Amino acid sequence: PEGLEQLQEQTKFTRKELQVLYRGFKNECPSGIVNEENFKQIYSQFFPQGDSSTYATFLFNAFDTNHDGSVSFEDFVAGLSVILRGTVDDRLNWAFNLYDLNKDGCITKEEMLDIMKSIYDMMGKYTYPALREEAPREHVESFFQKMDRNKDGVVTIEEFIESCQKDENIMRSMQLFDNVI
Amino acid sequence: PEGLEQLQEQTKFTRKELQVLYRGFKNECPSGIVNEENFKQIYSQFFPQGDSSTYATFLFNAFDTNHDGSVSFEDFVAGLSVILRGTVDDRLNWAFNLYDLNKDGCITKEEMLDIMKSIYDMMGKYTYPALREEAPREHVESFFQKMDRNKDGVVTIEEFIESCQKDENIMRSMQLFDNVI
Amino acid sequence: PEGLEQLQEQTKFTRKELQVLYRGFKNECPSGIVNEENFKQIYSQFFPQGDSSTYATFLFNAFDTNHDGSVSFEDFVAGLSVILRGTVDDRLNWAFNLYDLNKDGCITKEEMLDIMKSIYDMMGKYTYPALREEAPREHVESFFQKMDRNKDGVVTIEEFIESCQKDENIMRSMQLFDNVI
Amino acid sequence: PEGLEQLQEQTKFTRKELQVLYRGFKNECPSGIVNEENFKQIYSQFFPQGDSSTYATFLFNAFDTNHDGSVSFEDFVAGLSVILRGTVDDRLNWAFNLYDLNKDGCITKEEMLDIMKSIYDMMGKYTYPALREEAPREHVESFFQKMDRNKDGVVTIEEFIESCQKDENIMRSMQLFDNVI
Amino acid sequence: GVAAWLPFARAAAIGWMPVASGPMPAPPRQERKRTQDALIVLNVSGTRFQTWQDTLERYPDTLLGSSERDFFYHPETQQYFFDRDPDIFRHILNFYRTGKLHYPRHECISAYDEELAFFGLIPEIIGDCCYEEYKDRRRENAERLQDDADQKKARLARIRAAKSGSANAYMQSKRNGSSFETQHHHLLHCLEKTTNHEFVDEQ
Amino acid sequence: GVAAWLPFARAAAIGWMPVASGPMPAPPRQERKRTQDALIVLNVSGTRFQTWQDTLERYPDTLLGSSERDFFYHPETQQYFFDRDPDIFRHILNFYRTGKLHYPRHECISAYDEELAFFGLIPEIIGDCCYEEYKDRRRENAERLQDDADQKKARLARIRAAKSGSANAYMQSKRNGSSFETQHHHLLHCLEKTTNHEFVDEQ
Amino acid sequence: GVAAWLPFARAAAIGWMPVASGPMPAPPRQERKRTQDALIVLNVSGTRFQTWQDTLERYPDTLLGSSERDFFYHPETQQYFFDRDPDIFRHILNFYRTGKLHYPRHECISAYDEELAFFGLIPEIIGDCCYEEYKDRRRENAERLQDDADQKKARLARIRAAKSGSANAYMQSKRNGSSFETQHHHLLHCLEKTTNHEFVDEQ
Amino acid sequence: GVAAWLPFARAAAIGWMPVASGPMPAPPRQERKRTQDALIVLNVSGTRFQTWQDTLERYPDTLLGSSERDFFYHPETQQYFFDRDPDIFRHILNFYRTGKLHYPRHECISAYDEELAFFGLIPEIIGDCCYEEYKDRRRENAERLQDDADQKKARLARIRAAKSGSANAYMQSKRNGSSFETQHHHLLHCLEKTTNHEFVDEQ
Ligand SMILES: [Ca+2]
Ligand SMILES: [Ca+2]
Ligand SMILES: [Ca+2]
Ligand SMILES: [Ca+2]
Ligand SMILES: [Ca+2]
Ligand SMILES: [Ca+2]
Ligand SMILES: [Ca+2]
Ligand SMILES: [Ca+2]
Ligand SMILES: [Ca+2]
Ligand SMILES: [Ca+2]
Ligand SMILES: [Ca+2]
Ligand SMILES: [Ca+2]
Ligand SMILES: [Zn+2]
Ligand SMILES: [Zn+2]
Ligand SMILES: [Zn+2]
Ligand SMILES: [Zn+2]
Repeated sequence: PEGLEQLQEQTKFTRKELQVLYRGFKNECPSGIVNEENFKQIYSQFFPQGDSSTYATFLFNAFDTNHDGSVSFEDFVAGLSVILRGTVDDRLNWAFNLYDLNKDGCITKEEMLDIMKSIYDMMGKYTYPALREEAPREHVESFFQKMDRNKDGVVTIEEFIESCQKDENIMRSMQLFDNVI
Repeated sequence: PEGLEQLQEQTKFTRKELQVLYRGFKNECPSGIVNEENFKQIYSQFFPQGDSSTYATFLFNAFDTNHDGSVSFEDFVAGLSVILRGTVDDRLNWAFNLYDLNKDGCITKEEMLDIMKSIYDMMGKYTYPALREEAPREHVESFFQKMDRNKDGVVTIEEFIESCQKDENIMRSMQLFDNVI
Repeated sequence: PEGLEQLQEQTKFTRKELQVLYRGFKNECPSGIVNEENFKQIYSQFFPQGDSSTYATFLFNAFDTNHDGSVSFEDFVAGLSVILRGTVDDRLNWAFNLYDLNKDGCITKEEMLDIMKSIYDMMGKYTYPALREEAPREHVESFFQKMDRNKDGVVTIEEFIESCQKDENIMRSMQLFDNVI
Repeated sequence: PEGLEQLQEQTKFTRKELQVLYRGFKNECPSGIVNEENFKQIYSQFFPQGDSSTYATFLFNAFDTNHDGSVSFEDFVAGLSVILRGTVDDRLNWAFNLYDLNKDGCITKEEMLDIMKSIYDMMGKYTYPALREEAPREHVESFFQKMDRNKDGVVTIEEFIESCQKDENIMRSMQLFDNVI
Repeated sequence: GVAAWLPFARAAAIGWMPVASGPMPAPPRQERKRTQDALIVLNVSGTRFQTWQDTLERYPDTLLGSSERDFFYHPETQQYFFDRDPDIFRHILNFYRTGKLHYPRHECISAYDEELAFFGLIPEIIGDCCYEEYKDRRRENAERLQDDADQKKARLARIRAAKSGSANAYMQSKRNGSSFETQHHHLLHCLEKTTNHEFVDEQ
Repeated sequence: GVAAWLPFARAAAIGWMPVASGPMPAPPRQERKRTQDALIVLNVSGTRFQTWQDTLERYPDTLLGSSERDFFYHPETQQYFFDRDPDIFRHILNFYRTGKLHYPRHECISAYDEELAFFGLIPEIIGDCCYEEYKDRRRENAERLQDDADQKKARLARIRAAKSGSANAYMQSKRNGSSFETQHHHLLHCLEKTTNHEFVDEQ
Repeated sequence: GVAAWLPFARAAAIGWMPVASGPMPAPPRQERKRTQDALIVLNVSGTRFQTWQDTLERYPDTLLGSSERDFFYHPETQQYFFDRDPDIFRHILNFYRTGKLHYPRHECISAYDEELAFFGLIPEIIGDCCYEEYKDRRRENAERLQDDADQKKARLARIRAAKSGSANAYMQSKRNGSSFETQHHHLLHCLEKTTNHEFVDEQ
Repeated sequence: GVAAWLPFARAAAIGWMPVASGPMPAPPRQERKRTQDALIVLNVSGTRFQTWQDTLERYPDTLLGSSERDFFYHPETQQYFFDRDPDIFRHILNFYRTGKLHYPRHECISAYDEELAFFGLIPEIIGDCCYEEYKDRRRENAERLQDDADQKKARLARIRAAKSGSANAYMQSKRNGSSFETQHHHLLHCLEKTTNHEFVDEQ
């Protein structure tokens, strides 16, 4: 278990912020580590009208860097520091790694299909327009035709980045939400 | 449940007075509301030589304005503010509404008979002069011949008021008791 | 139960002294009063080599002025104030009343025999000189030939007093022990 | 049980040091005294790779001066004051008395053999060079050929002392370890 | 419910953020000094309990989680005071910290239920670890209450003796011619003057 | 008993007020600063209990509700100190707050009864929730006491050994030639001088 | 483990000191003000516990014995604060003082195990005095949990009602157009904007 | 034992005073400021207990009644500190206040006996109200201890694993080349230098 001083010098959180984060983390996980199932149970209760299990699995794999099957407080604050306190490029790299399931270095259409299926599973089966059973497919199509630039059937980190900086709404979303907290 | 600030701006009690009233109310009614039976049980133990159940029913109906069958702390302090802190006309209106059982706008002789029966039930069955079984009837007669002015067999709010201001003893009773506390 | 202020104005003890006395009295007698048997049980454990039961009975009768069969804190501090804080004549009157069993106004030889039997019962059955079984008798004789002056076979309060002031050792004993505490 | 002030005036420890020592002693021995078996149980857990029982017996006999079969806090701090706070000659006398099992005034080769057997029992049965089963014998030989000066087959307190002051390493060991704590 | 992992969920939204097609809403101001490091004091009958304010905010609709708490605040001492039982309040507070309510077997079920009702806790939130114990104890106490409803006479004699003593105390006050007693006797005298009748001694 | 709803009853008298025929009595002065916001401290063996003064005034004829309480006040610290058991005092105080007395099953019945007697509480005020439990425990402890009245010899030997030790301590004090011990030995020496006899060692 | 007799063992080394053949190592500096007379304060939910720092250092690999404790230190008040149960913390602290863990029979086994897990104590360190009691209670609670795994439907209905209430609260917030509720609703609105779909009321 | 009625006995001596034939001894000086209004503080693991000094002086030959208490005094804070269990200390203090010792049924008998031994209380002073309970519990715990003497192997494996871990920790310290650990490793290195032998890793 990394100490408070080492976490202070590694992450971008202050001593008070790390203490509050540890307080909450241990209040939910008294053992100091969380497995995938307890992680899903924690994450689900923010989405009372959908199924967040698949997206929670993606998050757990992304956060648990050393692939121990357990997210420790170190994994927790490392990921939270990269997302909440990192630069826009750091967040974009984190999101790209989330999408790239095999971590090979590219995003295929089926990889993005898994991600959008996980995201739409939170919308629930009883939504306003329809449960079209194809909205993730065409959303993947839109994401590719926006992100991909050489039209090679895949998304690379360069195209992901440059397409992201070419979208003002993405900038607004990055600066506002992940910096207010 | 109305907050402390809203009750402060609605009633005429201070923050300390409302806090003391809430403390006592919740000490007797932990749920924060009181039904007719618990209300009777509370009110009876101030009258250890009589039966206050009928007068307690009248009080419960008068205090419970929204006719929910329950007196909340809001009902409680609204009534207490009208009686203890209101003007003499406010208290007189409250008493007239207590007497007018059907709330139609007039007091009949049978309505007053019910009220005096309830009041004399507190005197108990073992009193000094006698349990004449007719004292409420002649007390209603005296009340009508004092209050009623057009002798129509009924009491209206105008006659009630003006007859009340024409009785110095009623003024002494209003100013002293309902303002000392 | 007499209050602290009334006991302050009745006895000669201060508020602190009365509080300490009440603390001890209630520590031994939580009910606030003591009967003859509990009184004996309390008094005996100051005399681990004798039998103090008879002298304890005499003390209980002397302290319990209203003859309720119970010594209250009022009896307790009244007696303690007369003995510890009263004048030499007050103490002498208290002792004379202790000796005069029937409270008639005189001390006979058999009354004094009962007192000296009670006192010698504390000495125990295993003492230095002997358990002569007649020492109380001759001690009564000495007490009478010292106290009695008209040789009428009885001791009156006048002879008791004047003979007491004519004994310097009695003065030393009165001033020292009952004033140090 | 000797008081804190008497132990202060007897030993060379301050009030704070004696209080800390008593705190620890009573934390291990709530009764305030320790027998040989509990003493062994306490001492063993500093040597997790050997058997300290024989050396612990020697220590218990040396510390328990009055031969009550029990080491009290007085025995404890008396020995600790002689060792930790005494002069080099005081420590040397204490060690010589530890070696002289019969306390006659001399150290024989078999007495030293018992001591070195006890010391080597802490080394354990699984050590680096070997469990030669004769190392204590030749260590006794070396100790005698260093300490004994008249070669009489025995060690006296004079030879022990003078040989000790003639060894600089022994001085370094005495001054450093038994004075830092 | 779980506000500790809310920043984690807000951060996890970063996986949604790039794939969204369209704008995003305005983030909340959240300008309340982060509502952190409060450590409010709940004084229950002289026993100090300390807790984070957000811990209490985890469960609104209860006394401690709502603005009803304000009725018990003492600005002079900067603490909330409750004239309640502190031992049961320990379990009340543990509920906020964990989300589950435990039932102490050594306490009276009536006292426990009264403390639950006072603080707005519903007995159905008792965890399965303690629910069978609580249900059994509540069943015994319901059985006692029903057996009484359908040795009570000692209680009835005691309450009648209490009313007789109150009436006699008022009569002795009248004969002579304790703030509560004085105001209550004034109310009884007002009742006398209302009915023009006077009470008399029962014996 | 219930002083919290007394202002409610006084207000409810307004229904009597107009129909009365004749004058009304003089209302009480009640000039005691409303006896509110006191929050007195009861220090029981170092444990601080806090309560409203009117809560204690609800039940006179008990120690805490009467002027007997004044015997335990410490003006220097502005608190009442009781050298009693605080855990049982919790139930003592709960009685004032609710009117009912609960019996803790985990405490000795003798200790509980001694604390009840000290504070002037009668065991018949125990609520029906706890009365059967209390009665059963009191029955077992009465059975033990009666079985003793009609293994005691260990107690008898211990008390005789204690008296022998006290006598021997006084004899050793005499041989030598702890304020309590000194005053007690002075009293025993005074008894010796009174009877002109001296004690001797039993062995 | 036992640091109190460590000076005794270091002194006892004096029997080794003369018979050694060869030099001796360098003694440790130990320049930390002897780490004595600390008396640190552990504030558990408002209850002050005090202990020597070396007592806690006796057992590293636990929360209180390790640097993990630093996560709970409050430099402003110079104390450690724990939002945990103080009654169970008494046994937690007793473990450090004695080395053995006792199990209180009157507490819920689940609460006890959660407090053990929080503070890093392993249930196998419970002393033999309490181990059979603890094992039996844990067996009953495992039996309950397994019987559930293989009256639950009340829990399931309650949790579904809670999710429906949360969804309805978000819908009512949308209709209107509590910091936690505001941030959570913002997150849900962000999810809506991500999927270009909106929620609708279930009824 | 009972110093509260000692002034009463000294006053009662006035019945002896006149009938004595001969002089009287010199009364004690008793110049110690009456040893009253002390109210000393016994801090047990952060829990404040307060008592009169004479209450503790009632029973010498125990820790609190003797000068042994001085070993636990903290002149800086003007209080006695004990690193013991406060819940059992409540009964310890109740013994001084009443003279009888009660046994709490909910506490472990081993912990209770250890606290009795620490404070110098003999189990034979337990009152008859609690003696049968205490004797039965002590009998069960003796039965367990004897059954062990004549599932232990888990304890034996744990202690052997602990010794192996300590030896491995010292070996790893040697390989690298926590004040207690440093001093203990220095002592082990001194033992090595004494015997001219070195330890080796068990695996
Ligand atoms: Ca990990
Ligand atoms: Ca890929
Ligand atoms: Ca591409
Ligand atoms: Ca209403
Ligand atoms: Ca009408
Ligand atoms: Ca009319
Ligand atoms: Ca009397
Ligand atoms: Ca006579
Ligand atoms: Ca004569
Ligand atoms: Ca010894
Ligand atoms: Ca020899
Ligand atoms: Ca030689
Ligand atoms: Zn539970
Ligand atoms: Zn109950
Ligand atoms: Zn145990
Ligand atoms: Zn008992």
